[PDB]
Amino acid sequence: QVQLQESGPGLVAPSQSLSITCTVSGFSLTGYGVNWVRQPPGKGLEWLGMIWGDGNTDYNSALKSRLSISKDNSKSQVFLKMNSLHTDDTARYYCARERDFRLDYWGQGTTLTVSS
Amino acid sequence: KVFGRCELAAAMKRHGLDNYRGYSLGNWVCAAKFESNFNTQATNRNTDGSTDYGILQINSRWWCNDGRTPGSRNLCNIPCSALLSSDITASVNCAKKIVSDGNGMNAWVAWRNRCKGTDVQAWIRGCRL
Amino acid sequence: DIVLTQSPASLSASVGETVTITCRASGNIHNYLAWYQQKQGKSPQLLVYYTTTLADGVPSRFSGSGSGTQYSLKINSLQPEDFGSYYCQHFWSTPRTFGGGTKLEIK
Repeated sequence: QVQLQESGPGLVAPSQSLSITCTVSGFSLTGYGVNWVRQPPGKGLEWLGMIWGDGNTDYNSALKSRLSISKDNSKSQVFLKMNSLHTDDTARYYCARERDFRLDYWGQGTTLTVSS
Repeated sequence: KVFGRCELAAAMKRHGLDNYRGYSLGNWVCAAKFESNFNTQATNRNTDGSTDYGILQINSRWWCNDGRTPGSRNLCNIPCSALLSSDITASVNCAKKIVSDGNGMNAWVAWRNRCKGTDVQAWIRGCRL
Repeated sequence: DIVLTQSPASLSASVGETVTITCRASGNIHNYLAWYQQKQGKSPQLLVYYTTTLADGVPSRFSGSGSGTQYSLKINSLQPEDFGSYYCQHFWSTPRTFGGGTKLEIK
């Protein structure tokens, strides 16, 4: 069955860069896009970017220059890298599978806190 | 007849392919690009006596009858010659029979290999429909 | 970018009531709109895609509508398990954006 799970550092300082991993199973990364979405504490959903089955990427306009998304089809993993961390970046981060223009399966999410 | 991408998109939407079995219109336009490069008269003989006909390259062993393919099933109950027309009705009607569920577009190897997983919407943005 | 204006921010209702959540896009999204439901402490779950299509397993009490720039999610005869937050998201080109959310709570 389809499954996505995020793994991340938990707490990070501005002087650190951030990488979160999304391991998926039950489908091939070549046939589906994977979107990254975040939810700050008690706030609404924010779209970060995506990576198509073909490897092309698209990002949130305001965050493009701090974000980088890549994947390893063989390890069945997708990565989100962020730099220039702000405290506003504290949030729950999710990866979701995109099937023909709808996010049909989501991971449980991983919580990130941006310290001093 | 070689269609333009928007002209084809419009005719497909007009024939019920937009969101048919959950497939966005882009998928169908992308499949036609890679199967017949928008040509209504495209044909293609396979090693096996089977020949794929028209805009969606429908097979003569299983879907239409060209009367020269050994053991034709003709599941769309149509002669392969009609699939070669400027008017895509017959081709669309048979493709509808073929796609019985939300995975049936796998019936086109080109779509599975060249369209699935990519931005198929790109084929229709800017089109009037 | 195409921005979505979702309203109301919050809604109080009783089981059995019928409610309507709306999403208005700053530009024509051509029906590429989905709705998710998020329950307390869980991940968003898909309900409706391409404006009117129900995801598998979603009860028919949920129904979507809209064209061009105004879109609605109607919930007929609310059940106890329908309470939580609701989000619309568009899929017309990129970047994609989400509506601000609607908290649906017990009257």
